[PDB]
Amino acid sequence: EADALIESLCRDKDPILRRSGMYTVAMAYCGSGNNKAIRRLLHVAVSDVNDDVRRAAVESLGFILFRTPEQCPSVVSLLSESYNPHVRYGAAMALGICCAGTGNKEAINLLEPMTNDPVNYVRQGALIASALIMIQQTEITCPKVNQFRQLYSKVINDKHDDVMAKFGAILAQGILDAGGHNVTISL
Amino acid sequence: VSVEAVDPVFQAKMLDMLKQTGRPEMVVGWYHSHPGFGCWLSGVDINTQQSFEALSERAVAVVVDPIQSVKGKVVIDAFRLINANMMVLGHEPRQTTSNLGHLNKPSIQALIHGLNRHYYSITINYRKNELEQKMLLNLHKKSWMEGLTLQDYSEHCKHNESVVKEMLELAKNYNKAVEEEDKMTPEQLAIKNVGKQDPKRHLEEHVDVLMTSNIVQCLAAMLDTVVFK
Amino acid sequence: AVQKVVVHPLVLLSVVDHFNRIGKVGNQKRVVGVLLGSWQKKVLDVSNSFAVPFDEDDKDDSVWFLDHDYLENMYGMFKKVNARERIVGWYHTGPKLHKNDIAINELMKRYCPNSVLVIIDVKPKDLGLPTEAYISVEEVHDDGTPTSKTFEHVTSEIGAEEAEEVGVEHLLRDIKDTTVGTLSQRITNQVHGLKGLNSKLLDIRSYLEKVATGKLPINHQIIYQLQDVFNLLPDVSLQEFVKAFYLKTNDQMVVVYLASLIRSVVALHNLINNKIANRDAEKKEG
Amino acid sequence: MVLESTMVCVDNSEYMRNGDFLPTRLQAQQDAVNIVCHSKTRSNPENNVGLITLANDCEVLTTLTPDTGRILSKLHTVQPKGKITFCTGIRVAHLALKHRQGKNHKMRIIAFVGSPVEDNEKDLVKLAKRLKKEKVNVDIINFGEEEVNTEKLTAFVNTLNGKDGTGSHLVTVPPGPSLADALISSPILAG
Amino acid sequence: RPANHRQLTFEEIAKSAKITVNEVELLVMKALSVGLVKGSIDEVDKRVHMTWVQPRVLDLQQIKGMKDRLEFWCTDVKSMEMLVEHQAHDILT
Ligand SMILES: [Zn+2]
Repeated sequence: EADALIESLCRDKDPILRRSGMYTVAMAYCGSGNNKAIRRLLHVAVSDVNDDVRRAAVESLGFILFRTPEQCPSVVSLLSESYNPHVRYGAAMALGICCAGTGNKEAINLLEPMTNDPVNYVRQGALIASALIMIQQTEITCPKVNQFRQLYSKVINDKHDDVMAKFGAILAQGILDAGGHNVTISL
Repeated sequence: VSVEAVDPVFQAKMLDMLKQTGRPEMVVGWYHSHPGFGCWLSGVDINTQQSFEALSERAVAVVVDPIQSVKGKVVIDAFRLINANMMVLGHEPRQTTSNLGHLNKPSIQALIHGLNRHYYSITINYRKNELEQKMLLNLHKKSWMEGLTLQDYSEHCKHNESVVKEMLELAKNYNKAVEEEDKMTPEQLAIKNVGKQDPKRHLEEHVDVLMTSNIVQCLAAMLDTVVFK
Repeated sequence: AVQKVVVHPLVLLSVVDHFNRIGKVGNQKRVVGVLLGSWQKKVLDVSNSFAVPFDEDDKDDSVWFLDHDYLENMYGMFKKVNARERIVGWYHTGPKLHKNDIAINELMKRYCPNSVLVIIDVKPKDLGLPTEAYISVEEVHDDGTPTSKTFEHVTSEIGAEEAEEVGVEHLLRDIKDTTVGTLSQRITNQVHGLKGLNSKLLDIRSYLEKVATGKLPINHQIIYQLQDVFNLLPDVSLQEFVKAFYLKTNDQMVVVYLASLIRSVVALHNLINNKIANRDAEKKEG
Repeated sequence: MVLESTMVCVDNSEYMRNGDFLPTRLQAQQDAVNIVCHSKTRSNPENNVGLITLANDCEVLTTLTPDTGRILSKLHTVQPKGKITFCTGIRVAHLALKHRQGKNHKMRIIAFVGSPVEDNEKDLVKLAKRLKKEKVNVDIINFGEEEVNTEKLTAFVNTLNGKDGTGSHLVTVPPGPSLADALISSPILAG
Repeated sequence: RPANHRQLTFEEIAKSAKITVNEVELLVMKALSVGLVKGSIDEVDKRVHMTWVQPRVLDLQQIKGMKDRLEFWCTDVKSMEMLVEHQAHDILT
């Protein structure tokens, strides 16, 4: 039904409504049932000059490609270190939502370049994306000491960091401690 | 810049002349320029700001300084006045701390936090409707285009035979002027093969020379169209 | 007298303001603005301008409303803040030239010096240049018609001196610069045929209509020069230009040798590193 | 006090310099504009007074403003050209009433007619229907005459004058060597 | 004749003006002396090549032929625009 609605509302002059077309088509195409919307999702993610639809673009990509956790980092690995920090942050949200509740290390091995950058956006979304994967995981299976220690050094390193970096840092630390390891999330 | 320079009968006169026209908007702030010594505000400016903020609680203040600013960026910043009684409590209890990353672009290490006490700033965004987008966009494209758009094409199409030939011969003089070193390159490349010491690439410059040389190819079809019909 | 003029986009964005401060009333008539510029030098340079409340009548076209006190007060204060610019003329946003424009322009012909006229469009759908400088001078006609005000087209250019280029470039962030090469050339070479097609096709239809269905002499005398210049290229047989095609095609051959040879030089580092890097990384990987 | 706009239309034809009537009564009706503008100034100084003629090419001599100091100067250089123009003389002010500053000022327009009317009865009933339609106070002052004073102008006023209660009045001056000031100041419009 | 071998000969001039062949040189010399024509002929055997000229009165067959050649030029420019732009927009954009 929403093919002509989203296709018609995609060429709107308002960038907010341009984000609303992708957020709207996100839940409509859940289940990886349409390989066509990704054409204009990534086409507006790379082609458009405004960073609003660029950082708000790949959330629909993760919402439609949430089925397979392995295929996501192969196509968003280029977006991990993108041109502008906005696609890096929205891509960090994409890795946060696509690999949540799973055990795929294809994002975990890429989290180390995400956590060190002069921009606080990719650091915040990197700590959130790292916080959405370490939940419900044992240490003996995978060596998580790196992200546990670098995630624990943010609350002691907050004196020399940004004011929002510690906000997303402790906010990311509240994700693992949520419910005392008893409750988790599932897509 | 002073409170005495602001003539209330001139201000209210021009504002009334704007009220009799299609401008039913009240004043929202005052702006000025601070050349040389930085965009910061002196004591007189903060005193006339304190005196001019009694009516409007917002009192937006903008300082433009295009004198030392390069033509690459026109980044401008808006200023604000903080309450002197808020020194006990938090300085700026402003929510939505996301845009502060965009407010961190003016990160000069002397003015912003060199005088940040009792003097902060605010974020700035823009807005553009479709009439400004198409009128200003087509106006700028036309500002880079011709009148009839067919005038200055044949000028270069026929200057390829008169003037560009000199640029093609000189272009070949630079090409050979690099090939004389490219004759010596296979010796070093035939000796060391480890590491790069010359910062010159010798490739992208010749690619650009080919791009300037493709004007003859792209305009040959133009001459074919002008000759055809 | 004046060969060309220079119009800054600030006044046209002030026409965007003319379309902004309407207030949704339902009139959207040809609001007349007081054009300002520098008449001192031979070339005309518009820096800024302002407006005056202008209202006409529905039926009668000869009704026009201007103001002298508002013009002398806005011009007096504007001259007090900036005395380097003075009154030159005016401009209307209407797409059609009405008969009352001789009376509207006549006021600024009496009080002000010779005013230039600029016709623009209310909707920026016209692909052509929106600004046309029309000088208000009286010309002698050969047919014997009495001398009247004639609007001769003066060429115009849209340029910015120091800051408006930076402001426009920052506000757009979509337009591209000159960027000589493939894209900026091939786009002009693709859409240029439509850039002349909409103009000529848009003009010769109403022209051919006014040929047979025309009266009230439209200066048919200039049509003889029109068809004359159109017949100044009587489908040349291209016999003499063959050697010119040999010259331009020989330059084409020069571009062929430059492309093949230079690209063959570029193939060196690629077609060497592809081997020495792959075989050494492979033999040293394990 | 009284918040209303005042518009006066004076004739600039050569019919105002005939030696039978007052010696170039243009100055006399100029003094009439002076006493009505100074009288309205004494009543309410916030009233704006405009100046315009009834020639072929109508020109706004002075914008609506209470400052009469420059209006006194603008009353000169009348440029005695043209004979009469009625349609664009009405439309040049009654439609220009919307350009006033104070929206609370009522609409009042007078006119000094020194030439015979060239418009037929159809234009009189169309313009009278327009002015009665938009409900503008119209005072007709006719100085000098060639034919009978009021033959069709009587029905023009009766069809133009609505709101019979305290509505508009008609000013018809007969021939006489006396001044026109006291004769036009007799109705309630002056004072 | 606007096109189709504009080149001509003195036989039509001498035939239409009933003048001899010795006076056609003074005739074209006077034609160039008046200034209404700029025609310069590089001929060897006697020929008459002409250049820009103004009718200045009227031509209806040149109005209809003006519509024919004008519409032909317009539809040819349109044909080249649709032809080049057709695949050119699809491969380059
Ligand atoms: Zn200073």
